[PDB]
Amino acid sequence: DKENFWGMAV
Amino acid sequence: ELPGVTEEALRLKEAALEELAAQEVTAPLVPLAVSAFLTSRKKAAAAELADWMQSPEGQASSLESIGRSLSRRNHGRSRAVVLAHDHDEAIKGLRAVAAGKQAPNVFSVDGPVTTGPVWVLAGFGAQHRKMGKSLYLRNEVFAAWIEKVDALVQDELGYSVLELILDDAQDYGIETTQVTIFAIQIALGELLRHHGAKPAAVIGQSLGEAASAYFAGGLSLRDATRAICSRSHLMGEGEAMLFGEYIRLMALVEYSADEIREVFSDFPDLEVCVYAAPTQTVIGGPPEQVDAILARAEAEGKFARKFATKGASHTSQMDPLLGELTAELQGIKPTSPTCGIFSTVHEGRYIKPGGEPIHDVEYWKKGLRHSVYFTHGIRNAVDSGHTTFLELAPNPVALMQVALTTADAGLHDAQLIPTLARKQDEVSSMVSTMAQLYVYGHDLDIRTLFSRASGPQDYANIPP
Ligand SMILES: *C(=O)CCCCCCCCCCCCCCC
Repeated sequence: DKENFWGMAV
Repeated sequence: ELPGVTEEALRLKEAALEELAAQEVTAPLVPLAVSAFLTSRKKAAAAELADWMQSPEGQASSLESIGRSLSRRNHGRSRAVVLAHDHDEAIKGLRAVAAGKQAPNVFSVDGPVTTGPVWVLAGFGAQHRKMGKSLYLRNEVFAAWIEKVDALVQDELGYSVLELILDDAQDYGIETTQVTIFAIQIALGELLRHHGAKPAAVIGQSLGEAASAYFAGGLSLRDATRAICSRSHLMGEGEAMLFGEYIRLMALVEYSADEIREVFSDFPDLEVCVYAAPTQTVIGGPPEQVDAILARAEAEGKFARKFATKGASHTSQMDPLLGELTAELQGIKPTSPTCGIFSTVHEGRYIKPGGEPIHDVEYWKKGLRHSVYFTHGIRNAVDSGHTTFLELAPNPVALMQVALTTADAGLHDAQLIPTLARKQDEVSSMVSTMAQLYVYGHDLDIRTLFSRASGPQDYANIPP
């Protein structure tokens, strides 16, 4: 999981 | 009364401000709320606002003034927020809202989420050297709550947590990891509360349990600070004296409780520290057995990783500390919770707002000694309609565990809201967090994301 620059669990 | 901010903290503060004042200014992240009773009306407002933002008049108006005006609108059923640094981002964003299309800086929803948020207080393995520093320096409300915990911890333990936060040269240890995360957890929650947010329920994990008890109205700020201070110092001192045959490691391994039942019959001294996800467990025990389970995972294709500690929280090892923990906590006044609690200490069961106090001396002892039923608590939350999980943490490592449980439980579209993360601007992160909370319709006065206007220039002529 990569939680990105806007708070999103990608 | 309480100790002030130490002279050293002030010294480090002055120098940090010096450094900050000299970096190249980064343009702030501005939330743009767009709202209406129906989604089609929302999408057309979006499109309108975009058009106007493309016009010279719109191009002459600050993002902050567009935001403040947008924020003063009436906020209805169907919501969207575009998170932007500049006009172009903003327009690209609003187009997507209008086109019903997905984007990382966009959130858009047909109506409110029907149940309140679960606040996740974890911490275990989330610390990093600079945690909380930038938000401390840049946010007066956050700063204030950090300084209050700093004062109370100085009283409890005789050192300044704020010093650690401010000093790039210091890293964190068994003891200081815990009390510093705690300060940050307290200050984040209260920052959020300051902007209108409230938890519908809390769930704690290991060291986070003290913060969760405070936000659940289960203990006073002082008594919750006691709980975290008593435990972290006992634990640090105990683990510092550990060498060779007394050492016990902790590792995360990709086995379920059920696989672990079978696996453990090869490793008679392993114990479960944290049931993290349906498929992930933190185990503890002798290095040679920890090393052996790790290599058996590796050989089966499963993930595993060691934690940096000579001591195993959540095992029988912790037995010698319990005597002193008991004694250090005499006087703490457990209170009736003001919100729901999924207690991972008590096997993941739910305690109701208004319920019987749970946070007595023995709860702290049980929590330190025994397994943390995190995944079970999360499943219990999901099974009762909760879909929003917001993590208060320097880094959102538990939320990723939460995600594995929600999915396993069939909830494939939960609202998983982080706060701070390492290598992300901390002010931005909180804006993002509060924007998410707005979109899903949970409590959050979005007007408070803007300073009171000083003149007409602080508003924008956005379309009606
Ligand atoms: C949740 O409680 C653990 C978070 C804290 C991170 C550090 C790991 C704690 C382990 C300490 C145990 C050592 C005590 C030994 C007593 C003899």
